[PDB]
Amino acid sequence: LDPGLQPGQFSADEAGAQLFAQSYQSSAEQVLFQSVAASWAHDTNITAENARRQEEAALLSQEFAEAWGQKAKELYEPIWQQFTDPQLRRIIGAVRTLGSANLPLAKRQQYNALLSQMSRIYSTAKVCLTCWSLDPDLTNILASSRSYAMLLFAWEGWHNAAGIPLKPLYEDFTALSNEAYKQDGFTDTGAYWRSWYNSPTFEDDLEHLYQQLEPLYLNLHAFVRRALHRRYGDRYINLRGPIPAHLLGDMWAQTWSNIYDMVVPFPDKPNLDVTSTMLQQGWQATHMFRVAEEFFTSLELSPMPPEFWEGSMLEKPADGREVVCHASAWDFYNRKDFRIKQCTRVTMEQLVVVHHEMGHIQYFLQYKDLPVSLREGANPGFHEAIGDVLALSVSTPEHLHKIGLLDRVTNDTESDINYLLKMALDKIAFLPFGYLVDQWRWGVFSGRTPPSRYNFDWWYLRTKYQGICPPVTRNETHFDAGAKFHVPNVTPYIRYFVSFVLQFQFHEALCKEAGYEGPLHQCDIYRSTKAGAKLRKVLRAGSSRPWQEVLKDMVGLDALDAQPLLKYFQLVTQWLQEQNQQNGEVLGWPEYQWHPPLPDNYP
Ligand SMILES: *[C@@H]1O[C@H](CO[C@@H]2O[C@@H](C)[C@@H](O)[C@@H](O)[C@@H]2O)[C@@H](O[C@@H]2O[C@H](CO)[C@@H](O[C@@H]3O[C@H](CO)[C@@H](O)[C@H](O)[C@@H]3O)[C@H](O)[C@H]2NC(C)=O)[C@H](O)[C@H]1NC(C)=O
Ligand SMILES: C[C@H](N[C@H](C(=O)O)[C@@H]1CCCN1C(=O)[C@@H](N)CC(=O)O)C(=O)N1CCC[C@H]1C(=O)O
Ligand SMILES: *[C@@H]1O[C@H](CO)[C@@H](O[C@@H]2O[C@H](CO)[C@@H](O)[C@H](O)[C@H]2NC(C)=O)[C@H](O)[C@H]1NC(C)=O
Ligand SMILES: *[C@@H]1O[C@H](CO[C@@H]2O[C@@H](C)[C@@H](O)[C@@H](O)[C@@H]2O)[C@@H](O)[C@H](O)[C@H]1NC(C)=O
Ligand SMILES: [Ca+2]
Ligand SMILES: [Cl-]
Ligand SMILES: [Zn+2]
Repeated sequence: LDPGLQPGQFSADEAGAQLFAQSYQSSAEQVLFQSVAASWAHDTNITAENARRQEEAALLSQEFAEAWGQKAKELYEPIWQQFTDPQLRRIIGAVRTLGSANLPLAKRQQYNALLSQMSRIYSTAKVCLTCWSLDPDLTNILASSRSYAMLLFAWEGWHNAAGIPLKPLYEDFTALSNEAYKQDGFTDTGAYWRSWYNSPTFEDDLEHLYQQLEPLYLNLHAFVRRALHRRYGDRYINLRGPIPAHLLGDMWAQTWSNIYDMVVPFPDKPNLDVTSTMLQQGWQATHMFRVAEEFFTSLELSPMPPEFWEGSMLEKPADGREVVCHASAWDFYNRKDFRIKQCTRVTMEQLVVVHHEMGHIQYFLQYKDLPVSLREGANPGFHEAIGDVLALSVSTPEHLHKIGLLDRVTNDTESDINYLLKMALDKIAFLPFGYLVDQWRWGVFSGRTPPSRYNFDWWYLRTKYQGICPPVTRNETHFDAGAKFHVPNVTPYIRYFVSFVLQFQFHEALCKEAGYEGPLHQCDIYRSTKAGAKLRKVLRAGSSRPWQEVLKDMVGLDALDAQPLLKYFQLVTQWLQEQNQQNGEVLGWPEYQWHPPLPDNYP
């Protein structure tokens, strides 16, 4: 560790810890910057040399974290929890958590190499017939093909190509991760991840939320299943069994927006799939990012800085480079460099992803002057919700008309049902998937799910919650959890379930602050500077205060609550129940063992 980056001495009291935290701040920004920069160089240019450089940067980060972590415990272990300054407690509490820096050198190097190899495997996997990549080739197949056989080839090809080689690395990663966090006092890595929410009843509270939401999903599922049956027939769709996992428009069946044309109940109302109009009008990636920015500035939030426009990667490179295409937002921890890396495609769903990522950037901009340990969301679900809340306003038929994507305007019951059904295909279909991913991972970290049951327990949960089945037989050579980005890239997932509930609480509060008095699902907070100011107070807080209190200041309640989501969807919830009843549907999938047959002469 360079001399300028090492911790000195400080007195063993609160006045000293304050000076300790200020000296830490200075050197942490340098160490974090070099680590984020090396990660950027690799993720926009996957090469063996760039991976080597990223591993060396990660090792330096661990050396820094150990030195300052050990100094914090040396001086403050018996007194930090009684400090008067609540922000200083949170800073010291974070610095004394070493994570992977608890491992000995040889195991640190093994850990860093596993992260690098798992990332490379996921983002360079191909399906060959001449080879298709996930983004854009396989993505476009899953969204627009209606050939059962072509969808099956793409789904099976991707899951085999990405998942099978990841499994031995993921086993080794799990054991090293658990060994590291056991030294911080956690029973396993999952217990450390859940601790970020500072709620002793976290798992029960989530289960109670899902009980309120499940009927809405069961009814959307049965309605969509019926539509698929009319197109694919009784051989490939069982009206009392799970839906084949490759027929819902998306590689993970996690958002169903791309099958809207098969389910839309009132098709002579205005056409809400505005992707065609974006194409017809010549929208490109940079248009999409500028339109998102202007929503933020309409609220008197910050524009994107020059450093963002000069540094970001907003299209997939055409120069034969391998990149990580999965969209992401970047804080370089120097209060100046902020970027997005996205292989942007011209579609309405991608316009929503652009808003999602710009919400992350806006948080970074607003909390950049806090101490580095407090530059995070009040909890991770807050960070995930910011951009989605603004996109709820952008998606409204009224707002799409204002930006030239919907010429005709209607305000009637049929048009509302169309809109709420389209929104449900995104927000309601996702809920079981958002909930189940970390149930799977918590069981792997705790040891309830050993390697011998990775795929058995994954498909148990996929069927239990989403009501889908794999369209070809799977066994424990397959590792289908690994074919989802966040698993090999070690990103937690329960934050997205939390976000999809929270964003409707945020929306209701901002709409009220803006003075809006119509139906919640027709609110558009565009140009509301009062709503902007309420949101800004959240963003500028970072993690300096307990999330329960920040939430109470914003929405008037100190807990997650499903009521605003239920209020938003109420009209289509009622309508779908009526339709399924009149159609005589069975809600659920009691033929839980059913799988579809293979196509004749496949492949
Ligand atoms: C689409 O249309 C709805 C429904 O409008 C209502 O029903 C129609 C059949 C007509 O009879 C309309 O004249 C009638 O308003 C609109 O929702 C309605 O918005 C108005 C405000 O613009 C609401 O009135 C307010 O209600 C609050 C109390 O909640 C009072 O304090 C206010 O003084 C004011 O009276 C009305 O409650 C609301 N109705 C419903 C069912 O939500 C909606 O605004 C419109 N959408 C667009 C984009 O124009
Ligand atoms: C498209 C989105 N990409 C993630 C996100 O933006 O959350 C990326 C990859 C993992 C983290 N991440 C970041 O950008 C972080 N750096 C943010 C931060 O540091 O706070 C994604 O995975 N989403 C969108 C909703 C559903 C879910 C999905 O598509 O499965
Ligand atoms: C992708 O990364 C490679 C390194 O892995 C870069 O290659 C270097 O390019 C510079 C150009 O100024 C040369 O001076 C180095 O000798 C190259 N290194 C190696 C190992 O070949 C490459 O430039 C990067 N590509 C892009 C587009 O950034
Ligand atoms: C696991 O599955 C592997 C490949 O899938 C199999 O081959 C296709 C063509 C179908 O027969 C499908 O039903 C099978 O699952 C096999 O290579 C492998 O031997 C299977 N078993 C084990 C223990 O790996
Ligand atoms: Ca981050
Ligand atoms: Cl999380
Ligand atoms: Zn996000």
